[PDB]
Amino acid sequence: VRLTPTMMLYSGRSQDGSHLLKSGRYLQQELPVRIAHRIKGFRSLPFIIGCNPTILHVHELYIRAFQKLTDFPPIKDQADEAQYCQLVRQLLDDHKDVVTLLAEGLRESRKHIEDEKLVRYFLDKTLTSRLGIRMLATHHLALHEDKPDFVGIICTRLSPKKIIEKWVDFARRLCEHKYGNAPRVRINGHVAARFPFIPMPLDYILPELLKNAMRATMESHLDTPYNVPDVVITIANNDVDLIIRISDRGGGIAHKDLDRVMDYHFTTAGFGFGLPTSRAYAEYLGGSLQLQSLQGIGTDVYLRLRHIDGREE
Ligand SMILES: Nc1ncnc2c1ncn2[C@@H]1O[C@H](COP(=O)(O)OP(=O)(O)OP(O)(O)=S)[C@@H](O)[C@H]1O
Ligand SMILES: [Cl-]
Ligand SMILES: [Cl-]
Ligand SMILES: [Cl-]
Ligand SMILES: [Cl-]
Ligand SMILES: [Cl-]
Ligand SMILES: [K+]
Ligand SMILES: [Mg+2]
Repeated sequence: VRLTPTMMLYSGRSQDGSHLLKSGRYLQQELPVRIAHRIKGFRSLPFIIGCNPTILHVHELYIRAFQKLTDFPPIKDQADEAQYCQLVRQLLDDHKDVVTLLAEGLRESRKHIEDEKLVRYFLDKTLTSRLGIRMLATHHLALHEDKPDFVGIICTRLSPKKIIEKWVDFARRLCEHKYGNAPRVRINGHVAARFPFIPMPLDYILPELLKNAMRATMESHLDTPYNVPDVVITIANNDVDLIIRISDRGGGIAHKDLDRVMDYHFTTAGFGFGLPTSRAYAEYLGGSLQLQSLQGIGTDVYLRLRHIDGREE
């Protein structure tokens, strides 16, 4: 039963299906509290901003969620838990565009309020807590299915190389679609490591970073699109954390942009959420995301995620 931070993912002791109820009760008496926290966040948001239409729309969904959830009777038996899963599925789907919506509604309205680092704390705080929720929720639902090397959304023997490769193809295509080509990606270091880990966070961060790296390479090699420098990913696996370094030769982050690439909405393009979102996720989970810019050569991005709750290897 691994946690992070005030949340916990249960290791299912199957049989009677008892865990299903233990987990469901937990989930059922967690989501609401947390949703409530988000409602306070909307309530304290600057008036000008909170007044924007889509910000209101999201604000409304959140209240609705709190209500539907609150109106759900306490889980007593399987049939309850089961219908709960139906509700959780629904909310999740209802809130699938929340991030886009926020990005949109907030883009204009933030250039109005007094405190600038204020919008950031809100986004940091809202997006992370959402990740936490969807994890907790997807995990519970997951405890119903039975995939191999998985207990909920917790993979028991995750391969960094494999998951890195999944998103490489994903991004390579996206890139190839836009430029007619994409950089090859070489992976080195602990390429055979396998350990318990939760792919979700990686499923959001890796593609964002690969996208950045690949776009950078192409926009900096407009004369030889058919031949661009490789992206090199290095996996470092130790007892404390998993470190994934993504090095490109795409010209780096200009000195003039360094202090901005981490701000929500900043972008030299694709609304500028990739980096600030990924950093929040990493830190939320107990890791970090750091940049090393070599202006004129390329960038090195270091993703660091902590291990389960043991010294994985
Ligand atoms: N590897 C990189 N090399 C060069 N510049 C980069 C790199 N990664 C990010 N940047 C710059 O930092 C800015 C912020 O990037 P992100 O926050 O990832 O947003 P974005 O890529 O503009 O848009 P999204 O992620 O698709 S919304 C980018 O617009 C680039 O100017
Ligand atoms: Cl929360
Ligand atoms: Cl309201
Ligand atoms: Cl009730
Ligand atoms: Cl792209
Ligand atoms: Cl090695
Ligand atoms: K940005
Ligand atoms: Mg990006």
